[PDB]
Amino acid sequence: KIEEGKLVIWINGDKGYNGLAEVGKKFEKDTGIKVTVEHPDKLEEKFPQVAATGDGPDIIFWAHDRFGGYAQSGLLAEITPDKAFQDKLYPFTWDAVRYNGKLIAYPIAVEALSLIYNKDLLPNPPKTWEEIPALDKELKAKGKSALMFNLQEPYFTWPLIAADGGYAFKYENGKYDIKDVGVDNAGAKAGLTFLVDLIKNKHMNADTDYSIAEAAFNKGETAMTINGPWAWSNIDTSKVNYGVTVLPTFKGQPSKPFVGVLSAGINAASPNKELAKEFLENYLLTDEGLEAVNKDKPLGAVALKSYEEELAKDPRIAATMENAQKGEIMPNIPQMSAFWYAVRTAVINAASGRQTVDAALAAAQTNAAAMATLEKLMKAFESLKSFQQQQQQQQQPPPPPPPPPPPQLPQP
Amino acid sequence: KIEEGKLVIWINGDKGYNGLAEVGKKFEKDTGIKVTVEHPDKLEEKFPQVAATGDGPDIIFWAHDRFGGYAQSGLLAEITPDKAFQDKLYPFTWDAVRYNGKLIAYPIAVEALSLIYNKDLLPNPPKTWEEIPALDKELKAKGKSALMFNLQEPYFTWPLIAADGGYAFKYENGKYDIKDVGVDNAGAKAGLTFLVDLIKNKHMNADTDYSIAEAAFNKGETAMTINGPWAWSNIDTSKVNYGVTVLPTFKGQPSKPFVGVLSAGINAASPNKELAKEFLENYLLTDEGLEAVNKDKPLGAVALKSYEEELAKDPRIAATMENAQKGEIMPNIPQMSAFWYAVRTAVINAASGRQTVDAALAAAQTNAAAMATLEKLMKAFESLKSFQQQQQQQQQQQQQ
Amino acid sequence: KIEEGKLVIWINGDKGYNGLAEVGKKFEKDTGIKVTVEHPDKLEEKFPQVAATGDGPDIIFWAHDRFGGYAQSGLLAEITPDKAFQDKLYPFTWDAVRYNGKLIAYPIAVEALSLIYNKDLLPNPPKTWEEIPALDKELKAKGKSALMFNLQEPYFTWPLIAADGGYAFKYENGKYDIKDVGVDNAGAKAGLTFLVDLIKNKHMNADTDYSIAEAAFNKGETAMTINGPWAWSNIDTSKVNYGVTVLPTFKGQPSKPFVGVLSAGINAASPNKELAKEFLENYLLTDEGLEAVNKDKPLGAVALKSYEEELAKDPRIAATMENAQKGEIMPNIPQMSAFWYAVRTAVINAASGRQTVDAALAAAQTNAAAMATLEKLMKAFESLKSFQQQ
Ligand SMILES: [Ca+2]
Ligand SMILES: [Ca+2]
Ligand SMILES: [Ca+2]
Ligand SMILES: [Ca+2]
Ligand SMILES: [Ca+2]
Ligand SMILES: [Ca+2]
Ligand SMILES: [Zn+2]
Ligand SMILES: [Zn+2]
Ligand SMILES: [Zn+2]
Ligand SMILES: [Zn+2]
Ligand SMILES: [Zn+2]
Ligand SMILES: [Zn+2]
Repeated sequence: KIEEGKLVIWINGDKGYNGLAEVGKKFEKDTGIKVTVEHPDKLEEKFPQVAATGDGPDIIFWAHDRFGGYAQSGLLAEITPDKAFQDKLYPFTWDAVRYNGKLIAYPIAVEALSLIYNKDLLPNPPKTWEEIPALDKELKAKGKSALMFNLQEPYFTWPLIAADGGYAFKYENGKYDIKDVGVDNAGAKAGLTFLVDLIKNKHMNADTDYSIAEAAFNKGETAMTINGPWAWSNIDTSKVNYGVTVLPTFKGQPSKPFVGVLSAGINAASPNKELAKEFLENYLLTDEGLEAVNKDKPLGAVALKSYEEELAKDPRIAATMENAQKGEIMPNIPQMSAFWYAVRTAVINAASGRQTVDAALAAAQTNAAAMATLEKLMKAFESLKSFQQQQQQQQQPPPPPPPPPPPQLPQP
Repeated sequence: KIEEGKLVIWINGDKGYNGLAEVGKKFEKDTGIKVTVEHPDKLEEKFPQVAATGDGPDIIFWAHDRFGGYAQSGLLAEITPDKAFQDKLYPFTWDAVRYNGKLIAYPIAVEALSLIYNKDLLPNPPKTWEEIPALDKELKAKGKSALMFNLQEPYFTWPLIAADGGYAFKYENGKYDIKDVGVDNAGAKAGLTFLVDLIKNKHMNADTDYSIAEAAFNKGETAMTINGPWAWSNIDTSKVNYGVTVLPTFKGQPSKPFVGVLSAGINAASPNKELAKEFLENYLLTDEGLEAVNKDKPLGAVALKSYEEELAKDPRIAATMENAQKGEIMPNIPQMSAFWYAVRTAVINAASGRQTVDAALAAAQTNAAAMATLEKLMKAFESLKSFQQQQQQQQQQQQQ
Repeated sequence: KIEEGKLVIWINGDKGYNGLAEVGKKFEKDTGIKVTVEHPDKLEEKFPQVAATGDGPDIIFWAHDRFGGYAQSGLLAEITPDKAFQDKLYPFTWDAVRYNGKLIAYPIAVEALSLIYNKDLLPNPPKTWEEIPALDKELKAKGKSALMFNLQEPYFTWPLIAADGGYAFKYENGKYDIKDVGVDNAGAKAGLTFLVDLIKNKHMNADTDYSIAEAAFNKGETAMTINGPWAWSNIDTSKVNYGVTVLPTFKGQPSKPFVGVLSAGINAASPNKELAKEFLENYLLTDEGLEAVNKDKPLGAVALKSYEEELAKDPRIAATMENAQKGEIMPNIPQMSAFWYAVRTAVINAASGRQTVDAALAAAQTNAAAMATLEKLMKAFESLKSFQQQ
C-alpha cells in the first residue's frame, strides 16, 4: 500500500519541508486532496527497499544522481510534460533527469561550486587561473595567501582538470558513453599539471583538507576559496567581508564544475500518478511554490527561469547559476563511484609527488575502468547467493575461487 | 573406436530409435553400409567427452539448443545442403540450426506449447487472454476453474511475457546480439502485469505447478491448461475429452512460446561425413523415413513440409505447428543458462508480492548480464585450473 | 639520475652498449653533452617502477612488445620524426612503435625465426612444408631426421599455424581489435592439422623442446632447425656447415614468424626530450652510429634501409629480414599474454591426441577472451585494494 486519492511526499529534513507542506496545503484547498510531507532518516536508503515491495511515498525529493540507480531498479515512473512546459526551465537541467532516454524526475534546484573572495584583501578577483601564482607574490608578501581549497577530494579539483577538455564520460545524444572516459587527454593533463605546479611552486599545500581549507577564508587568511552554497552560513558567522563569482578561466577556458540537482521523482508504484504530476507541474514548480520552499531553507539557484530571474538579484546566486551553466552535470550511473575513487588516488599521488601527472591520470582511466566490470560481478555474486535458496546484513565479501553450479532439470 | 567406415548414431530412449534402426536397414541395401544406433545414457553429457578425444557417434539426435554448446566447443561439422533441399523445410526451422552464420545440423521434429482444453466443460476455446477473467467466474460458478498451468517455471509463463515485445536476446542476422536483452521492455512488463493480476484476483494460485495443473485438468477440474505434446498420453488415459489449439492472443498479439527443434548433427570428427549426409538428405528426410521413426515413437510436428501436411490431419499436430510458426526459437548460447534463473526469480517475486513488476523485471536483465559474464569467466578459469593440473600430475609428475 | 641537461641510456647487458657508448663519445664532442650508458639488472622491471615517480633513464632500449605496457601507463613520450626521416626506416617497423595512434618509439633492429639447415646433409633446403615427410624418410635411411625445432612453445610453432590465415588480434589502423581473435579459422585449423600430422606419422617427435633441438642440429643429427639469430653463435662452436634461410611456405603461403623490434624510447619525465631525439635521429640512427653498436655485438637485421642493405650482404641476416617482412609484428597489448599460454595449451593437447584440432583451437579462444578480462579484474583487485586501503 502507498495511498490512493491522496499524496504522500518524501523530502530530506534539512530542506524546506515546511514551505513545501504549505504548497500541499494550497493544493488540498484547491483540489480537496491531502498532501503529507515526510522527513525520515536514510530515506534515500529506505526508499529503494519499500518502493520495491510497492510501498513508500508517491513523490520523492533528492539530488538527481541517486536517481540513476532508482530508475535503474525500475523504481521511477517516466514523466510526461508538454514541450510548452519544459521551456520554462533552463533546458540543461532536463539533461540531469533522463536515463536510457526517459525523463524520470522533475528538477527542482541547482547546486555548484563558485569562487569566494574576501572583498577586503581582494577587491577584484582574478579573471583567470594563471594570474593567481604571480599575484601570490603580492599576498604571501603581507603574510597572506591567494587561494586555498580542499585537495583531499576530487569534486573540488575536478573543475580545473575538466576545464581544458577533461571529462568523465561522453554524454551525447541523451546518452552516456561508458567506454569514453575523458581523463587521459590533453586537457586533463595540463589541468592536473598546473595544479601540481602550484603545489611545487608552493602556492598551495597537499594536506589541505576541508576543516583546514574552510577555516582560513573565514579568518581572512587567504584571499580566495572554492566552495558551494552549503558553505555560506559559516562565512556569514565569521563576519568576513565576502563575495561570490564565476570561476577563473584556465587556458581561456571556463572551469567546468559538477552540477547537482534537487529532483522530484514519482514512485512507479503510485496510484496517484496523475495527481502528483498535477501537484508538481501546477502547484510546486510555480513562483510561489518555489518561493515558498525557498523561504524555509534557501535553494541556491532555481531551475525555473521565471523565478531564477527574481532570485538572480543575489550576486551570490547569480554566480552559482552562471558557474552551473559553465559546468557539466554529474552522472547518475553505477560507473560514477569507481571514477570518483580512481580520480581520488589519481590526484592524491600526483600532488604528493608519489607519481607523475601523465602516468597517474592514465592509471585512473585504466584503474577506474577495471572496477566497473568488477562491481557488476560483485552484484552478480550476491544475487546468486541471495535466493538462491530493512535489517539488514550482510555476509558481503570477499570472493576469490568460489562457485557455484546450477541445479538438475525437469524432463518427462 | 573412431567410428570409421560405418555409421553409428546416438539418440535418446524417449524417441523412436527402432523406427530409425529401420531406416539404417533400408540404407544398408543401396550402399551396403551398416548403421548402428546406440541409445546410451545422458548422451547430451557423454557426447562432449567422447567427441573431445575424437570418439562418439558419427551422428547425434538432440534438441537444437544443446548444439550451440557442442557447435561452440568445436564438435559439429558444418553441413552443406543446396538451395533445393533447403526449401523442403519450413525456412524458419533453418535459423534454429545456425551458429555464427554457418548451418551446423539437421532439423527433424518441432516442439511448441499449446492450449489444451476440455471440450466437455468448455465447447470452445477463447482466442484471447483478456477474456480469461470473465470465463473464470462462468466456470467457478459450477465448481470449476477456467485455466490452470505451471506458474513456477518461466518457460510456461514466457509466452505471455514474450507476447507483446519480450525476448531473451535479439536475433538480427543468423546471429544473436547478446547485448540486446528484452525482458525489460513494455511488452514483457505488460504481459507480466496481466499474469500477476490473474493471481491477485484469485483467478489463479501462485503455488500452481505442473503436478497440480496437469492433475486438475486431468480430473476435469479446470477447463484449460497449457502443455506440450509430451503430456498427450496422460490426457487420453484420463478419458477426458480434450482438444488442442493455438494459444490465446494478448493485446491482439500471438503468444510467443519457446520453440525446440529435434536435431541431428555430424561429429566434426566423423570419418563418414559424406555417408551421413546421404543418409539424412536422401533416406531420413524423405516422407517414408520420418514415417518409420514416427510410427515407432511419434514426433509432433516435423520440419519436412510434405510429411508435415499429412500429419496436420491430426488437429493436435496442426496447432503445434501453428503455435511454433508464431513462436520464439530457443537460443543456443551460454547466456541462456543465465537468463532462465534470472527470469525464474523475477516471475516468482512478481507473483508473490515480494517485488513489483517493473522492479523484479529491471533486475534479471542486470543480473543475467552479470550472471552470464560471470558464468563465462568462472568456468573458463575452472577449465584453466582443470587442464593445468591434468598436464602436471600425469605429465609433470609422470617423471616420478 | 634522474637527469637534467645531459643524457643517460639504459639497454640490456647483453648488447652493443659499448658501440652505443662510443657513439656517446662522438655526440659529446660536437655538443659538450655527456651521455651515459648503464645496463642495470631486470631493467624492464625497474624502469616502470621509476618512470612512475618521474625518474629512471632519459632513454630506454627494449623490444617494442614491452613498450605497449609502458605507453599505456603513460611512461614514454610521443616522438615526432618528420616525414623525411620515417622514410629512412622500413615502413613496417614503424608499426611496431605505435600505440593508439601515437608514435611512441624508434625501431633499431629486427628479429624473427628462420630456417636453419645443415649444408652437408642438405645442399638445398625445401621451399615447402608439404615435402618434409618425403624429406624425412629419405633421411631416416641414413639415421638422420629432416627437421627438429621447439614444439613446447607457440612462438616457434605459430609461423606454421598462421601460414594459411591465422592471426593473434586484428590490426588495420594502429589499433588492435581484441574481440577479433584469429586462432579459430580455416588457415590456422589446417596449419595445425598439418603440424599434428607430422607428429603422428613419426616424421617428428611430440616432446621436442629447445635443448633437444639445439643439440640434434648442433651435432648434425637433423638437417634442419627453426631458430632466430640468437642460436647462431653455437652453430659456429658446433662447427657445422650451416645456412640461415627463408621459412618454408605452406599451402603456398609464406610462413608467418612473430616479429620483434629493439626500440628506443624516451622517458615522458625526461627534461631533455630535444637532445634525446637529436641524438637518436642524427647520431644513433645513422650508418656509423649503428656500425659501431653492431661492432660490439651484432644487431641482427636493422630497421634502417641504407645500413640494412650493407648487412644483408650476409645471407643469414638477409634471410632474417625477409622472414621478418613476411611475418606478424608482435602485439604489445595486454591481451597478448592471455593469447600465449592458451595457444601453448591448444597445441600441447592437440599434439598429445587429448583433443581434436578444432576442439583445442576453439578452446584456446574461450581462454584467450576470458583470461584477458580476468587479468583486468586482477588489476582491479591488487592495484586497488593495496594503494586504496589497504
Ligand atoms: Ca509513513
Ligand atoms: Ca563445473
Ligand atoms: Ca521446463
Ligand atoms: Ca559402440
Ligand atoms: Ca506415406
Ligand atoms: Ca643511474
Ligand atoms: Zn526527520
Ligand atoms: Zn610561481
Ligand atoms: Zn514575489
Ligand atoms: Zn477480475
Ligand atoms: Zn648489468
Ligand atoms: Zn607418411
